[PDB]
Amino acid sequence: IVEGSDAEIGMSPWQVMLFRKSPQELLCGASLISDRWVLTAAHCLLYPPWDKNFTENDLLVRIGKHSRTRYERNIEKISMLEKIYIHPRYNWRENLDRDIALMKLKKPVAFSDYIHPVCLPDRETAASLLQAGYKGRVTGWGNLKETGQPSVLQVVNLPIVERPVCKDSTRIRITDNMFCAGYKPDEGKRGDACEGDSGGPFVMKSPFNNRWYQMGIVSWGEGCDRDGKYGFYTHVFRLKKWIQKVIDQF
Amino acid sequence: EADCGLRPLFEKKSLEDKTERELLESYI
Amino acid sequence: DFEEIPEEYL
Ligand SMILES: *[C@@H]1O[C@H](CO)[C@@H](O)[C@H](O)[C@H]1NC(C)=O
Ligand SMILES: NC(=O)c1ccc(O)cc1
Ligand code: NA
Ligand code: NA
Repeated sequence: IVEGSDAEIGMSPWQVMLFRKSPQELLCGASLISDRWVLTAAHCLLYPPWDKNFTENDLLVRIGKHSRTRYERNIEKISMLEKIYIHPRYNWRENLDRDIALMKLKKPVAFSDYIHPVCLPDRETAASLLQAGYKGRVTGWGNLKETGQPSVLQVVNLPIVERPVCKDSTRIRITDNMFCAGYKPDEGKRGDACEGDSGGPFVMKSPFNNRWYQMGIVSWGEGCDRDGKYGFYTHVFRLKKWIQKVIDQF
Repeated sequence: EADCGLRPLFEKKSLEDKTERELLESYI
Repeated sequence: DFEEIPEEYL
């Protein structure tokens, strides 16, 4: 996260770290949506242009964390993966359309003060809150600058951007399964996700019921925190029917 | 899922985090 | 860079 701040303890209890077993390293962010299911970006697991194709046994998820590098004894919980599910129309060949994946844990994780699931949006919450200017929150342990790494989880609040501005900021083809967020050059304030934050959550706190909803998944950006560029996020609600199909069948 | 999105150390105890008000103020 | 995690998880 660029131009963010340290999270408070328990501020993002749905935060998940995707961790490579060997070499032991941060791979991506992710989020806890139930005691057995974790949501992330498909490109965190499958990206053939970079020879990336992780299997369940390659990875662990670390839940309840605050420190990036420490083993947080008696606080974090480490879970093995039972199965990975990639969206069948995830477009890794072009523009990361439908950049979404689910991971089922081998055993349920115990909730605690530090471990708790986020809500997924309904149609009405999405329609009400996914408006230009409305702010969401992005969290992660990724790099602090494009060109270094945090001691603890970072948090930044960023406004959703009008779709024509998103489209006009890039040569990439933007789809309805993406939205973009970030400040404009003339707005003064700054902030973005960066490398290592992909797969983590963009959340909004509903003013109707005071619950946190995951509206986006950190998907892609051109650099980090560049003037005139924006971060792009998977539109969780648009893909929720797939999410529910996977959870219902498996 | 019944309790989703309600943080033990914040909403469950009626404590606010340091920047959630920024989000609320943007929901105009 | 990362602290070793317990062997049980590997
Ligand atoms: C990813 O790896 C799995 C397991 O080897 C394989 O079945 C699948 O076809 C691979 N996907 C791509 C896009 O190469
Ligand atoms: N490098 C990344 O994974 C990344 C993703 C989203 C951004 O907004 C910026 C960077
Ligand atoms: Na364009
Ligand atoms: Na920018």
